[PDB]
Amino acid sequence: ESYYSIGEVSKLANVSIKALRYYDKIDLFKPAYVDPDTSYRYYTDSQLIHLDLIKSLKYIGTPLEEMKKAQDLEMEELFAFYTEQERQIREKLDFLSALEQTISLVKKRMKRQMEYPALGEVFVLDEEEIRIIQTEAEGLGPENVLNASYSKLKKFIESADGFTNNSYGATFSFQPYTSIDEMTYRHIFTPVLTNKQISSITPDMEITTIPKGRYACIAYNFSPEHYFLNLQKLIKYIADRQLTVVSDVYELIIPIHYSPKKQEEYRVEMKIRIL
Amino acid sequence: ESYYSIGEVSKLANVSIKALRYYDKIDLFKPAYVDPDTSYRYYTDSQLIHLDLIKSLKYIGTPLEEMKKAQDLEMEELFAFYTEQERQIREKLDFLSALEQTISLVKKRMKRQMEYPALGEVFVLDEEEIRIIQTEAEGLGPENVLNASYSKLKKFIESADGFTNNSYGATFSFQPYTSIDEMTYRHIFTPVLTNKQISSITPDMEITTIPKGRYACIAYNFSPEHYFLNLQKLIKYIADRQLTVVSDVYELIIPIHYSPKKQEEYRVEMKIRIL
DNA sequence: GACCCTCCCCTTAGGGGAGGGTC
DNA sequence: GACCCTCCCCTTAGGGGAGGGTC
Ligand SMILES: CC(=O)OCC[N+](C)(C)C
Ligand SMILES: CC(=O)OCC[N+](C)(C)C
Repeated sequence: ESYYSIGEVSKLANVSIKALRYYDKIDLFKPAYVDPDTSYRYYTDSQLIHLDLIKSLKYIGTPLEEMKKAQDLEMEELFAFYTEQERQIREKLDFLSALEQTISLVKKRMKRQMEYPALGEVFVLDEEEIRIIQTEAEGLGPENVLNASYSKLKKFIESADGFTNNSYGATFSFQPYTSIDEMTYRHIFTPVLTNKQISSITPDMEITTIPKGRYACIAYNFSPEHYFLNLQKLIKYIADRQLTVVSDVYELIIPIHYSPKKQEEYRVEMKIRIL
Repeated sequence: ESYYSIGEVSKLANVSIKALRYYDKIDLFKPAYVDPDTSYRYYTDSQLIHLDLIKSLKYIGTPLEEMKKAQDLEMEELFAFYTEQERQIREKLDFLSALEQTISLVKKRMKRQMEYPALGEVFVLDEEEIRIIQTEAEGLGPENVLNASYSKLKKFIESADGFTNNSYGATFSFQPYTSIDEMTYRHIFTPVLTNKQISSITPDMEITTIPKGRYACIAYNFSPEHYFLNLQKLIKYIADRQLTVVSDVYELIIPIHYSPKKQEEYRVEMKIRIL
């Protein structure tokens, strides 16, 4: 007996003719006979048994050369191979569900931002804690901070989270500033999203957090005239209420879009904790 | 401002020069300036912000054209995109953990086989239940059964499990046969491995099982002289003990290897239930 | 007519060269 | 010397043709 044409076989095993032809090319699964005159491929019924494995292995996802060597193994030998495949699967799963969580949180963070009570206005609210990696900003003012200034931070973040946080942060001493050049950042930082142990972290990186507590905040969209005014707004709010400050000012800058085809726009949030 | 060479940027963002050049080719991320004389690529510090997304999206796994259109979205628009990515992740996870289970079981099944008390000898043992898909074998004897005879079964199996079961089964009426040609199969079947609802199953397929209970069994490696003798061995074992049979004889044939480079060998197991 | 053939271009996201300027 | 350039071949597992026999 009983001989199948490539088509017959295709229908039979549910494998594309192109597939079979290919698996012939790579000598993974060759027809039992090839008519020398017409180059036609013809297969034996007993032969189909091999596709059982080729197909299974394909479903798992093992690459073809891999199959080519796996098909040699005797049952004992193979069992092992299968346990290997298992661990690889669990690796993926671990990675994927990590990825599931981070996103959920990226969305949670991204949402609080799209639902902020109002812009250019100062609001006081109960905040949740936010872990971050920070580093001394060596006499670095909002005047000359660079993206390049964040690179090492972004490295450790990238390794741990895998997912470069949109957010850029810096903090400074809450003072009755009168102009931007009096301002200098104390540390700069990037919120961390993950609990994977950071690998091989250097000692110039403090892992620390923006504690939970009451924050006087303000959020707006960036425009230079506006930046210092909003600051002033905050200092005023606090001054009027007599409220007592207990942290630096936290500044967070997050893009609204990443289109290089449109004018770049950013969101800014200054937070500060009170009693 | 402050201008970076492709190298500077590479080091800075941890992205390969080849990557950047490519992302330039596809107009996903182009340098701010290209020296017309030396075709050198040069980038602005403010520009790096875009790789934040490109890199994140890459980690998730979204394809490049995809990114190209995602980078246009404003925050609201994007949030949605992220929820999309989420569901896709959960799809994968579901699939993967299904795959995790099936393998564990493929291994469990494969193991009982490598640890069978002895060959060509009849053993009586307490068996666990085994679900299967079967179908009337229309006057089909062990004499002329084909692999092609199993194709539809293998289809439904493939769809549900995704993983073509190694095992081939057939059953027949327990009789004091005297020769192979008196033997005809009643049904033929393939063990099922999964609980995914079988899709659109036809009515000529019975989903049914090999019940748990006590089985007189025998297992050996295929050789024609041996096949009928082993059968006879079984009939004798039962005859001597007077034991009372309550099912067909179940025959299972499973290859020991799938190498086309070696002589094909199979394992056979005849089981039968008693009281 | 329906089924098979070989050979060619096609996709992804670059890596690793070789061959040649340019900092 | 170290850094950048363009252009070319390379990988995976085939799918979708066009152009031509052959069942
Ligand atoms: C995003 C950007 O414009 O630069 C990052 C510095 N920061 C935090 C002052 C805004
Ligand atoms: C695997 C093989 O030789 O054919 C399948 C039929 N059966 C069950 C009689 C062996």
